[PDB]
Amino acid sequence: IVMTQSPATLSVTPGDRVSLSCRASQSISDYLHWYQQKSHESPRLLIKYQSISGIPSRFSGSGSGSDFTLSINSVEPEDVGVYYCQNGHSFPFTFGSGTKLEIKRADAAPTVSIFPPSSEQLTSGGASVVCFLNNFYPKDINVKWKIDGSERQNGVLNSWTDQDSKDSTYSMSSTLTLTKDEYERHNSYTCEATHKTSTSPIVKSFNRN
Amino acid sequence: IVMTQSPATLSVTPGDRVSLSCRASQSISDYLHWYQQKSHESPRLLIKYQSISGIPSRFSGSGSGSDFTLSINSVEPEDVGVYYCQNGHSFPFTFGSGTKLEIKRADAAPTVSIFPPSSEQLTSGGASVVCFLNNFYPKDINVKWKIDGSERQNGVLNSWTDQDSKDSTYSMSSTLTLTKDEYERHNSYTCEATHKTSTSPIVKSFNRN
Amino acid sequence: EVQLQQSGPELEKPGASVKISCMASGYSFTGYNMNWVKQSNGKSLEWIGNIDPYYGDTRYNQKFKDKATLTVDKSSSTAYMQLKSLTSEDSAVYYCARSRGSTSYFYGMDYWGQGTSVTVSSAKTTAPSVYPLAPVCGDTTGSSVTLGCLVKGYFPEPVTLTWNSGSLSSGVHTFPALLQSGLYTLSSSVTVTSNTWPSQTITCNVAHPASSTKVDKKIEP
Amino acid sequence: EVQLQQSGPELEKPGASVKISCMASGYSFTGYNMNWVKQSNGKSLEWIGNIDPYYGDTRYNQKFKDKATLTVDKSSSTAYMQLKSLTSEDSAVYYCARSRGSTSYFYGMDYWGQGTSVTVSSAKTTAPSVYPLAPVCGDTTGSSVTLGCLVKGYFPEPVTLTWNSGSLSSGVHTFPALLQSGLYTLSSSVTVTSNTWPSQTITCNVAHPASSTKVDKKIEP
Amino acid sequence: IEKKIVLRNGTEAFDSWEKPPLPVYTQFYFFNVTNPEEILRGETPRVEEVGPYTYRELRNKANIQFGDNGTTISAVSNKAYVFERDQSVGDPKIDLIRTLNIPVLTVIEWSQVHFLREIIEAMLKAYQQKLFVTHTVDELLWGYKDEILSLIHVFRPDISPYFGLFYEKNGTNDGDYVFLTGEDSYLNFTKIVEWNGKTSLDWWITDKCNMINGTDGDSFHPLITKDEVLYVFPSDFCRSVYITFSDYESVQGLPAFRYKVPAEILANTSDNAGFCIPEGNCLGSGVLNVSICKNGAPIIMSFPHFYQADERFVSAIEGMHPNQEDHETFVDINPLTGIILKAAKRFQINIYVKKLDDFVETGDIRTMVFPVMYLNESVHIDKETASRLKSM
Amino acid sequence: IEKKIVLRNGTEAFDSWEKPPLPVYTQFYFFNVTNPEEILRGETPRVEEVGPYTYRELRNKANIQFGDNGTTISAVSNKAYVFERDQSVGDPKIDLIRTLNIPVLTVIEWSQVHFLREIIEAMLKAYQQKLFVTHTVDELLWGYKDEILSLIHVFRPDISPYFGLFYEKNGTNDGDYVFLTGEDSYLNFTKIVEWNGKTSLDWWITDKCNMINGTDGDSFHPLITKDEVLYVFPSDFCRSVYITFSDYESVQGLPAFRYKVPAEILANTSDNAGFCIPEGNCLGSGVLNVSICKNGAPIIMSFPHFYQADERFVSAIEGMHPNQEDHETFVDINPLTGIILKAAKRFQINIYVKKLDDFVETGDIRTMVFPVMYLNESVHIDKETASRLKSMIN
Ligand SMILES: *[C@@H]1O[C@H](CO)[C@@H](O[C@@H]2O[C@H](CO)[C@@H](O[C@@H]3O[C@H](CO[C@H]4O[C@H](CO)[C@@H](O)[C@H](O)[C@@H]4O)[C@@H](O)[C@H](O[C@H]4O[C@H](CO)[C@@H](O)[C@H](O)[C@@H]4O)[C@@H]3O)[C@H](O)[C@H]2NC(C)=O)[C@H](O)[C@H]1NC(C)=O
Ligand SMILES: *[C@@H]1O[C@H](CO)[C@@H](O[C@@H]2O[C@H](CO)[C@@H](O[C@@H]3O[C@H](CO[C@H]4O[C@H](CO)[C@@H](O)[C@H](O)[C@@H]4O)[C@@H](O)[C@H](O[C@H]4O[C@H](CO)[C@@H](O)[C@H](O)[C@@H]4O)[C@@H]3O)[C@H](O)[C@H]2NC(C)=O)[C@H](O)[C@H]1NC(C)=O
Ligand SMILES: *[C@@H]1O[C@H](CO)[C@@H](O[C@@H]2O[C@H](CO)[C@@H](O[C@@H]3O[C@H](CO[C@H]4O[C@H](CO)[C@@H](O)[C@H](O)[C@@H]4O)[C@@H](O)[C@H](O[C@H]4O[C@H](CO)[C@@H](O)[C@H](O)[C@@H]4O)[C@@H]3O)[C@H](O)[C@H]2NC(C)=O)[C@H](O)[C@H]1NC(C)=O
Ligand SMILES: *[C@@H]1O[C@H](CO)[C@@H](O[C@@H]2O[C@H](CO)[C@@H](O[C@@H]3O[C@H](CO)[C@@H](O)[C@H](O[C@H]4O[C@H](CO)[C@@H](O)[C@H](O)[C@@H]4O)[C@@H]3O)[C@H](O)[C@H]2NC(C)=O)[C@H](O)[C@H]1NC(C)=O
Ligand SMILES: *[C@@H]1O[C@H](CO)[C@@H](O[C@@H]2O[C@H](CO)[C@@H](O)[C@H](O)[C@H]2NC(C)=O)[C@H](O)[C@H]1NC(C)=O
Ligand SMILES: *[C@@H]1O[C@H](CO)[C@@H](O[C@@H]2O[C@H](CO)[C@@H](O)[C@H](O)[C@H]2NC(C)=O)[C@H](O)[C@H]1NC(C)=O
Ligand SMILES: *[C@@H]1O[C@H](CO)[C@@H](O[C@@H]2O[C@H](CO)[C@@H](O)[C@H](O)[C@H]2NC(C)=O)[C@H](O)[C@H]1NC(C)=O
Ligand SMILES: *[C@@H]1O[C@H](CO)[C@@H](O[C@@H]2O[C@H](CO)[C@@H](O)[C@H](O)[C@H]2NC(C)=O)[C@H](O)[C@H]1NC(C)=O
Ligand SMILES: *[C@@H]1O[C@H](CO)[C@@H](O[C@@H]2O[C@H](CO)[C@@H](O)[C@H](O)[C@H]2NC(C)=O)[C@H](O)[C@H]1NC(C)=O
Ligand SMILES: *[C@@H]1O[C@H](CO)[C@@H](O)[C@H](O)[C@H]1NC(C)=O
Ligand SMILES: *[C@@H]1O[C@H](CO)[C@@H](O)[C@H](O)[C@H]1NC(C)=O
Repeated sequence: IVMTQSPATLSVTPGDRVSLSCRASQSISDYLHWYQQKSHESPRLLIKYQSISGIPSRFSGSGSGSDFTLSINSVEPEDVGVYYCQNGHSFPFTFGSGTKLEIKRADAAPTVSIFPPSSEQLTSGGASVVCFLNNFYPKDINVKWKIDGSERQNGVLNSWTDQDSKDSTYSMSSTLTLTKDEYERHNSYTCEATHKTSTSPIVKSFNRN
Repeated sequence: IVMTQSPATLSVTPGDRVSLSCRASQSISDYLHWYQQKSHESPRLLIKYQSISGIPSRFSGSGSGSDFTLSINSVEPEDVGVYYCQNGHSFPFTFGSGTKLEIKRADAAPTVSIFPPSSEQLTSGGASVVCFLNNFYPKDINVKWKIDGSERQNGVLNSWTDQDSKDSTYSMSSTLTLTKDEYERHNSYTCEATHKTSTSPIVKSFNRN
Repeated sequence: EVQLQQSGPELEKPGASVKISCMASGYSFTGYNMNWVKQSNGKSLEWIGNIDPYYGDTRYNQKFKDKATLTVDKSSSTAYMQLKSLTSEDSAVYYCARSRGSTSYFYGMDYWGQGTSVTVSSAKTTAPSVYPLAPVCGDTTGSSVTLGCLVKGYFPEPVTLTWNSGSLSSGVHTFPALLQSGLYTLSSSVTVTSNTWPSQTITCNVAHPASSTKVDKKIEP
Repeated sequence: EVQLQQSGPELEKPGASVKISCMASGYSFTGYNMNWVKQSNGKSLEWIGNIDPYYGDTRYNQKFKDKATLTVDKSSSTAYMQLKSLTSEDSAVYYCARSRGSTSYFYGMDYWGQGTSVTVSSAKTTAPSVYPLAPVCGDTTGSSVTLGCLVKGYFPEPVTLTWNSGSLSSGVHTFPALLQSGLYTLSSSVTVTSNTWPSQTITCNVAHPASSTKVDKKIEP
Repeated sequence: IEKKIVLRNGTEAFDSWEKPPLPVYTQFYFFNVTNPEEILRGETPRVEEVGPYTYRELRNKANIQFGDNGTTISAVSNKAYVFERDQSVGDPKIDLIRTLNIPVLTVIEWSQVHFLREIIEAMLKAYQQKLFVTHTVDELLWGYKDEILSLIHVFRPDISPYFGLFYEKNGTNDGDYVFLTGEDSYLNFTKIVEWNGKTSLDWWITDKCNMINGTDGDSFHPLITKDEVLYVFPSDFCRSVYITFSDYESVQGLPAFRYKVPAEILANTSDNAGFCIPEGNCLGSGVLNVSICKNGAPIIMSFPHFYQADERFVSAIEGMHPNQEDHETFVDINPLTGIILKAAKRFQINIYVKKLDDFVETGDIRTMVFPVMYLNESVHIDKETASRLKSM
Repeated sequence: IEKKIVLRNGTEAFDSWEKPPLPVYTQFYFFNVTNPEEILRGETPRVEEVGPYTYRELRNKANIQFGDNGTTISAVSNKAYVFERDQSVGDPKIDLIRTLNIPVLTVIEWSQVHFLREIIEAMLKAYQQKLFVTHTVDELLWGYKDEILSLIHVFRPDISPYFGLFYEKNGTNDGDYVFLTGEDSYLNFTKIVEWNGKTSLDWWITDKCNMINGTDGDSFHPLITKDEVLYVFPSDFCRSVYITFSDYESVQGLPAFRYKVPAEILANTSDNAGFCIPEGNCLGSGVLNVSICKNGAPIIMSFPHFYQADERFVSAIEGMHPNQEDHETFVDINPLTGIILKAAKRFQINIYVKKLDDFVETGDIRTMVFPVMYLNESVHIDKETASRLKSMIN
C-alpha cells in the first residue's frame, strides 16, 4: 500500500512546466487524488482520479496503474504549498509524503528595523531587544548580533515567515532576549544582516540614552 | 363536558386559605389538571390527577368523582393569577373559564405625576398630556381631566396594570390626546382623581408656562 | 430544560393563512405529543389539536377541524400549524406544550412554549414614534422623581420596551397597550431618586418586531 | 457552504484522553463517510480512518489504530474521535473530511474542517505579557515607519494577534512562535506610512484563549 | 355503398376484427452497460445495442356483447407472445444483460412520498443493494424475483415480489373496452368511447390532456383524407397521440398514405404543459414522464435513441445514434377502407436517475435520463390479401 | 454399610434414579392485572392470583454410558407435563390471564442493546403495540404466535415466531449432563462435573459465581450432618445455590432434616456481587438478573411474592404478601440415605419494566420489577415407597 512521490523541494521561475511524479509499489488502476495544502489552510482536493476535477484551475494529471504524474501549465505565485498524492484503490488509502515547492522570484534585499526594549518590559525585569527582517529573497540569510565589539551567539531566537502567496518574499524576526541588569552593562547595541545582494551587510544600531 | 366552578374572583389575604371548585358534566373519575397562568407567562401545570404536582411548591388538590377543589394553605402575593381546570377524560378535554385570585392589603396612597406634552411631540403636530397613578390599593379609582375648569370627557385613554408580584399594588396611566391648536388655546391642565385613600380629590396640576 | 421556542409574532390579512412552529429542544422528540392551545386575549383557553410523531396521529377538536392542520418535522422536532381562511376572530395567542401517551384519557402539558401573537387585520404596519415625558418645571424638592416614556400610534403589538437596556427594573411600570383608529398606543413609568438626575443619563429602549425597528430617546430635563 | 466546523483546541495530561467533534452542516449527513486525518508538525498527512454512518461500519489503520476509537458519529450531526493513551509524540493537528465514496473504492475528500491542534503535555497554562515596540528616536522622516508586538511568555498555543480591532490588515505579517524554556514567544511587525503617526493611534490586540486574556496596548511615541 | 366495413355479427370485417389474419411481431432491444463502475464516480455512461429479441403476438378478442341499438360493442384484447428464435440473436434465457436495478429505484421513489418511508430506509441499510444488476433477458421482461420487493411483500401482501417490464402480460388483457361501430357514421368506426369505467383519464393536469380521442391505433375509419389528423390511444403510453400526414407511398398493389408522429407530441409546447405531472418543468423536449400510470416508478418514455428529442439527452449517454428510417414511428393506412397495411410503433423505456445524498447506492452519479430498452411493434400486410381487396 | 446407594446396573437406587417413582407435581400461579391504564399513569399496579393449574411431571432419563473406571456417568433427563384437572382451578385453554406483552419488551431490549436496531424500532413505530395483552392461560406458558416475532421471523429465520415461558419444554431435556457416582467416594454421589461441555458457567463475572457446585437437585449423598451447607445447581436458576439447616421434621415414618434457602442467596453481600452483571449495579436484595441466562429478556428471578426480598419491591406492587410455608422453598431429606422425602421448590418470574422516552408503548409506567408468574414443583413420598424404606442397616 506504501507509495512515494518525488522530488522534495522544487523551484519555479515561475511560469514553467513542472513534473510531479507519484509512484506506488502496488498497482492502483486509476485512483489517485492529489491534494494541495497551503501555509495555514486545510488540504483541498485538486484532481480526482488523475482527471480534471475541483473547479478552480489548470493542473492536469495522467498515468495508469503505477507511476502517476501531476503537472502545471504555468506556475503563478499563489500555488505555493505542499502536494500529496492519494492511493484510492487499496485500504488504507495511504497518503504519500509531501513534495512541497519553493517559488523563485527576483532577488530583493531585506529592509531591517531595530527596536530597543520598551519601558514596560524594563520595569518588569526583562530586557529583550527585537530586530525585524522583512520582504527578502532568497530565504537563506544570516544575522549577526553584537552588543558592542563583543559578538553574541547565545540567547537569540529566529522565527521565519513562509513566502507570501502574493509576492514571494520571506520575513524573519531576530529577538535578542537579555536580563535587565545584564542589559544594563554595555552602552551601544547593533543588529546587522548579511544577504546575497550587497556583500556589505545591512547595519542598524542605537545607544542607551 | 363543560366545566365551570365557583366563578370567579377574590382576594384571599396574605394568610387565610382558599378553595376554588370545578364541576363536571360527566363523572370523569379523577382526571383534572389545574393550570396556573401568571400575569405575563405561559400556563404552568400545577396539580395532576387531584394529588400530584411537579416542582411548584406548597399547593394541594382534593376531591374526585365529579367535583374537585384546589387549596393553598399559606398563600403569598406571588401567586396572583388565573387557574383553569382541564378534563383529561373524553376529549376535547377543554378547559374552564378560570378564576382570578386577587389579594387584599393595607390601603395605599397613589403617586400622581403630571407631564406636559413633550417638545419633540409638539413639533410633530400632536399634543398629549400624560398623568400617572402608580403604586396604590385598591383598584377602584377614576380620573377627571379639567382644563380651565372644563369637563373634557372626550379624548381620554386609560390603561390599568395588574397587581404586582411583590407589593400588591395597582397602577394606572391616563393620557389626554389633543391637537396642537386645541392645546394652544387653553392654558390650565389638571388631572385630579379621587380614591378611597383620601377625602377630597387628589390633584396634580400645571398650566402652559 | 426542554426549551420550547415558538415562531415570532405574525400579522396576516383576513382570508390569508399563517404557519407557526414550536421548535422543540432538550428531549427525544419522537416520544411526546406537543399539543396546540389557543388562548384569546380573553384567556378563553381552547384546545386545538394533537399530533403524535411516533404514529403520525392527527386528532383535532371539531370546532377547529375545518380551520387548522398540524404537520410534523421529525428532525429538529419542530412542529407546524396551518391556519386557514383567517377571520378577525382568530386574533389570538397560540401556545404549545408537551404531552405523552394517550389511547384514552389525557395527562397534562408538562412544559409550554412562549406563545405567538396572531393579529388578523387588514391594516398596514406602522413604525412607533417615541416621545419622552419629562416632569413639570419647578417640581424641585421630592424624595423621588417620576418620569415617563410615551409610545403612540404604533401597530402592531407587540413592542418590547425597556429602561436603560435592562439595567433598571426598580420602579418600572410597563402599561398595557390600548388602541383606537387602528393604531395601538402605550406608555411606561419609572421612579428614581431625585438626586441622580441629570447626573446619570436615562434612555427609553423600545423595539418593534413586525416592523424591524428599535429607537431610543434620552430624557431632556 | 458545507461548513465543516471543528473544533476546540485542547491540551491534556500524558496518559489522559480527549474527544473531538466535527459537526458538519449543509448536507444530509448519512451516506457520507467522514474521514479523519492527522498531521504532525512535519506535515506528511496520515489517514486514521472513517465511519460511513449509512451502513454502520468502521475502518482503521492497524499499526496506528490502537489509540483512537471513532465512535458512531451519532446519526444526528457530529463526529467523535476519542484518542486514548496519549503520548507526547501524538501532539499534532487533527483534520476531518467527508467522502462520497461507496464500498471499496475511495471517492476523495470533498471538504475539510480547519482542524484542532492537540498538545499532549504536562505544563501549566500561563498568560502572555505584551510590550509595544516603538522605533528609536529622530522622527523617522522617511516615508515608512515600523512597529512591533512581542507577547512574550505564554502557553499553550495559539494566541490571536490583530492590529487596531482588525481594521488594519494591509501591511503586517505575523511571525511564528518559538519554544523557549517551556514558554512561547512571537512577534508581529506592522508597517505604515509616516503620514499617520503618531496622530493616528495604531494598537496591538492580543487574545489568549486558555488564559482568558484580552490586552490592548498603545504604542508610545 | 360501403356498409361492408361496418362492425356487425354478419359482415366480413368482424372476422378480421376478432382475430386479425395479419401476424404482428414485437422485437426488443436492450442497452448493455459497458462501464457501470465509472458511472458512480460521476462520468458519462456507455451503452451497447443488444438485439433483436423478436416475439410474435397472438391477438384475440374475448367477451363480446353488442350494446345499445347495436351502435356499440365491448371486448377485451388478450395478447400472447410466442418466442420466435430465427429472428432473435440469442436465447433470452441464456443471454445475460446488465442494466439498472429498477426494483430498488422504485422503492426509493416510494420511500420519498412517505409510502413506508421508515421501514424502506431501514431495510436498505441492512441489505445492501447494487445499483447495476445482471439478469438474463428472459427475466427482465417476463418477471424476476427481487430481494427488496419480496421482504416488502411480507408487510403488504398486495405487491408482487417479482419485477418485469412485461410482467404477467403473457396471455392476458389490458382492461375492458367498448367500441363505437359504424352505424352512427363512418367517422367513428372502431372509435374508442370508454375504458375501464372512466370516460377520460385523470392522471394528467389539464382536462384536454386527459381526454380519450380516436381509435386504439389498430384500425381507422374509412374515407381517410390527407387533410385530417388521426388520433390514436395506445393503452400503454398513457395519453392520446395524433399522427399527421406525410406523403404518398404504396405497399403491395394497394395505394396508401404514410402517417407519422409529429415532433410536438413530446416538445415542451404549451399544448403539452398538462402532461408533465407537476405544474412546471416538463423535463425537456422529446421526452415524457410516465411515472403516474406505472406504479410510481421513475420511468421516462421517449423515442428510440431519443429521436425527435432534445440534444442534451443524446450526448449524456455514449451509444445513442438517432436517425430516421430506424427509430421513426409510422403507420401506413389505406385511404379507401381505412384498413392498415404496414406499421412500426417504436417506444423506449428509460429510468430517471440522479445522485441522492440520502442513499449511497447512487454515488456521485450524473443526473440524466438513463435508457434501458426499446422496441418496435410492426405489421406487414400479407400477399394473398393484396389481391382480395377488390371490386369497389 | 451404605455401599448400596451407589449406581451400577442392577442397583435398587439405579432403577429409581432412571425412572423416579415419586410423583412430581407442578402448579402454576399467574398474576392477573386489574388496572392496566392506571399503571401507564405512574401509579402502583394491582394484581390478582389465578392459581393453581397443576401439571403432573413425567421423569425418566436416556443416553446413559458409564465412563472411565465406572466412576462417571452421563445422562439427560426429560420432563413431560400432563395436566390434572381435578387439582387445578379452571381450564388453561379457557381462562384468560392479562400481564405484560413480554415479546414487545424483549425486542426493545434487543433494540436497547443493538442487534436489529433501526429496523425493529422502525417496525415498532409502524405496527401499533399495547403494553398489556390478554391471552389464555395455556397460551402463555405453551406458546403463541403474536405479531412481531412472526415479522422478525422473515428477516432472521433464526428466531421462532412463537413466544412462551415453558415454550416446547415438553419431552425435551435441559441439555447434556455428566454426573459422578459414589464409587470413588460417596461424598460426591450425584455431583455434577460438567453441564454442556463446560466445567464452569460463563454468564457471570467472578470465577466463584460461575462455578457449578452441587447436584442436579433431586438426589443427595448419604450420611448428612445437621450443619451441612449443601449445594445444588438448578438449571432454571442459572447459578449454584446452597441450602442450610432449619429444624427437625418427620415425614411419614422416617426422620428427616428440613433444609431451606437462606436470604444470603440473591442478597446484597459481596459474595453475590459477581452476579451484578450491570457491573456493581445490583438491584435490591432478593432478585437475580437472569437476563443473559434467558435470551436477551429482562427477566428478573425472585421468590414468590418477593419473599426474603427487600421492602422496596413488595410495596411497589399492590397484592404481594410474602410469608413462610407458602413462599419458602424447602427440602426434607432422610439424613441417613440422603433420599428426598418431601420437597417444595418455588420460583417466580418477573419482567423489568420502566418508561422509555424512545418508546411510547411504555407510557408513563413506573420503573419497577413487575411480577408475572410463580410455580411450585413439589414432590412428596408415599408409604409404599416408605415401607420399602425399611432398610436401617444390612
Ligand atoms: C415523474 O413523475 C412522478 C409521479 O408523478 C413525480 O413524482 C411526484 O413529484 C414529487 C416527487 O419528487 C412528489 O412531491 C412531493 O411529495 C411528498 C409526499 O407528499 C405526500 O405526503 C404528504 C405527507 O405524507 C401528504 O400530506 C401529501 O398530501 C402527499 O400525499 C412531499 O414530501 C412533498 O410535499 C411538498 O413539498 C413542498 C414543501 O417543501 C411544498 O411546497 C409542495 O407543495 C409539496 O406539497 C411533495 O408533495 C409528488 O407527490 C410525486 N407524485 C406522485 C404521484 O408520486 C416525479 O417527480 C416526476 N419526475 C420528474 C423528473 O419530474
Ligand atoms: C440485567 O443484565 C443485563 C445483561 O445480562 C443488562 O443488560 C446489559 O446492560 C446494558 C443495557 O442496559 C448494555 O450496555 C450497553 O450496550 C450497548 C450495545 O453495545 C453493543 O453495541 C456496540 C455498538 O454496536 C458494540 O460495539 C458493543 O461491542 C456491543 O456489542 C451500548 O451501546 C451501550 O452504551 C450506551 O449506553 C450506556 C448506558 O448503559 C451509556 O453509558 C453509553 O454512553 C452509551 O450511550 C451500553 O454499553 C449491555 O450490553 C447489556 N448486556 C446484555 C448482554 O444485554 C441489564 O442492564 C441488567 N438489568 C439490571 C436492572 O441491572
Ligand atoms: C405448592 O405451592 C403452593 C403455593 O405456595 C401451595 O398452595 C398453597 O397451599 C397452602 C396449604 O394448603 C395454602 O395455605 C392454606 O391457606 C388456607 C387458606 O384458605 C383456603 O382454604 C381452601 C383450601 O382448602 C380454599 O377453598 C380457600 O378459598 C382458601 O384458598 C388456610 O386455611 C390454611 O391454614 C391452615 O394451615 C395454617 C398453617 O400454619 C394454619 O395457620 C391455619 O390455622 C390452618 O390450619 C393454609 O394457610 C395456600 O393458600 C395455597 N396457596 C394458594 C395460592 O392456593 C401448595 O400447597 C404447595 N404444595 C403442593 C403439594 O401443592
Ligand atoms: C423494427 O425495428 C428494427 C430496428 O429499427 C428494424 O431493424 C432495422 O432494419 C433496418 C432495415 O432493414 C436496418 O437498417 C439497415 O442497416 C444496415 C446496417 O448494418 C445497413 O447496411 C442498411 O443500409 C441499406 O439500406 C439503407 C436504406 O436507407 C441505405 O441507406 C444503405 O446504403 C443500404 O442500402 C440498413 O440501413 C437496421 O440496421 C435494423 N436495426 C436493427 C437494430 O436491427 C426493423 O426493420 C423494424 N421492423 C421490422 C418489421 O422488424
Ligand atoms: C405466451 O403465452 C403463450 C400461450 O399462452 C405461450 O405459447 C405456448 O408456449 C408453450 C410452451 O413453450 C408451447 O408448447 C405452445 O405451443 C405455445 N403456443 C403457441 C400457440 O405457440 C408462449 O410461450 C408465452 N410466451 C412467453 C414469453 O411466456
Ligand atoms: C382530444 O381532444 C381534442 C381533439 O380534437 C384535443 O384538443 C384540441 O386541441 C386543439 C389545439 O389546442 C384545439 O384546436 C381543439 O379545439 C381541441 N379540441 C377540443 C374538443 O377542444 C386534445 O388534445 C385531444 N387529446 C389529446 C391527449 O391529444
Ligand atoms: C419548456 O418550455 C417552458 C416554456 O413554456 C420553459 O420555461 C421557460 O424557460 C426559458 C429558459 O430559456 C425562460 O426564458 C422562459 O421565461 C420560461 N417560461 C416560463 C413560462 O417559465 C421550460 O424551461 C422548458 N423546459 C425545459 C426543460 O427547458
Ligand atoms: C461454589 O464454590 C464454593 C463452594 O464451596 C463457593 O465459594 C466458597 O465460599 C466460601 C465463603 O464464601 C469460602 O470460604 C470458600 O473458600 C469458597 N470455595 C472455594 C472453592 O473457594 C462458591 O461461592 C460457590 N458458588 C456458588 C455460585 O454457589
Ligand atoms: C447493595 O449494596 C451495595 C454495597 O454493598 C450498595 O452500594 C452502597 O450503597 C450505600 C447506600 O446505602 C452507600 O452508602 C455505599 O457507599 C455504597 N457502596 C458501594 C460500594 O457502592 C448498593 O446501593 C446496594 N443496593 C441497593 C439496591 O440498595
Ligand atoms: C360519431 O361521430 C359523429 C361525427 O364525427 C359525432 O358527431 C358523434 O358524436 C359521434 N358519436 C359519439 C358517440 O361520439
Ligand atoms: C469426589 O470424590 C472425592 C470425595 O470428596 C473428591 O476428593 C473428588 O475430588 C471428587 N471427584 C471428582 C471427580 O470431582
